[PDB]
Amino acid sequence: KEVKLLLLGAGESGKSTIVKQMKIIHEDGYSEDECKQYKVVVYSNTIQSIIAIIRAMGRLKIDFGEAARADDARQLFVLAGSAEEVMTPELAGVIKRLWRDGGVQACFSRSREYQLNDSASYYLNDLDRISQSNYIPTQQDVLRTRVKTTGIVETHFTFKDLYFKMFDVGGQRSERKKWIHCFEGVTAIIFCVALSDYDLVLAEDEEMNRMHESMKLFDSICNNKWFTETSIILFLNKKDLFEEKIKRSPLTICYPEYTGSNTYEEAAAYIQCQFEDLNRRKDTKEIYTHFTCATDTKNVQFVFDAVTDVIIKNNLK
Amino acid sequence: DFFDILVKCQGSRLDDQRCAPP
Ligand SMILES: Nc1nc2c(ncn2[C@@H]2O[C@H](COP(=O)(O)OP(=O)(O)O)[C@@H](O)[C@H]2O)c(=O)[nH]1
Repeated sequence: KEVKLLLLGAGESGKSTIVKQMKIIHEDGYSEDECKQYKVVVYSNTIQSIIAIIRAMGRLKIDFGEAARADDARQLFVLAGSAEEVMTPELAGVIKRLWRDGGVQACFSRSREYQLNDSASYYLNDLDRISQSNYIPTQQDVLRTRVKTTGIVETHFTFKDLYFKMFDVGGQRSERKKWIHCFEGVTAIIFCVALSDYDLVLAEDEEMNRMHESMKLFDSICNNKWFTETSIILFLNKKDLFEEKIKRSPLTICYPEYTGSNTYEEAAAYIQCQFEDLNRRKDTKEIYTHFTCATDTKNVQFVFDAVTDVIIKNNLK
Repeated sequence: DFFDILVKCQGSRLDDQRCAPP
């Protein structure tokens, strides 16, 4: 029998990352040729990240430690296309010096007040490793790659004697046909949520914080009369970043009515509760919640295994 | 109504800090 899996959830919730992970686990994974191909992509993402932090330093008015580093920035924008083919030791030197600066790190520590991708620090901390001329990207490096998507992402595989077709939709209604067929005859829906976005500052183009957006979307999905026969699976992803953040920034930011303590456990419980509470068919429809970290291949392997077993058990009735 | 919600909340994917596929 065939299984149609549909990944939904806001941007930056780990869907593409989940897909890549699937390619690693149940398929052969990424070969050395492909790994070689993604090099330029890695360099690019690294650069775009550090640049983004730099431009972000402006709007917040954040002064450097030692002023000299300023010159590097000027040089940076010129060398920004120098990696479009291999990183110059001069360029890698620039990035190193910049990432070493304390003010830049203060901005990075204040990354909630703007928009910084979550694959930044990964690439920036492992700079020395990738700035070598003979560098070949690891599978984990490829996992953290950020690729602009234009169409519908699809991947298929065989596992536990079952045929899985998994769809990531994205946003392009440039394709208005097949796009919709991705919502047709779905076995189960996997809604992804970035927990770490609880403390994000309200952008000027938002009417409600990102978490409440994810909530509204979920509300619209669960209680949609078209998925009555569809199993709903919730991935509260980015649990690691959540755990790190929750020590310092309170949940009251996201939910002002929250009375509990700021322990990871109790907080996460409150979030999960908040999402699950939106199901206006609690009797008929149950929701399958998991706390994931899509960058941890092992974790994803286990979670997906368990989900699969759930589906099989549902198939025997 | 569902679809306009879908798009009203999705596409904010940070297309900068993101490069073109190989
Ligand atoms: N540290 C950490 N990073 C994550 C996690 N999940 C996703 N990311 C990162 O978040 C970035 C954006 O995720 P993405 O795949 O674009 O999610 P999508 O927008 O739904 O497709 C990726 O570069 C991932 O490396 C997580 O659990 N922990």
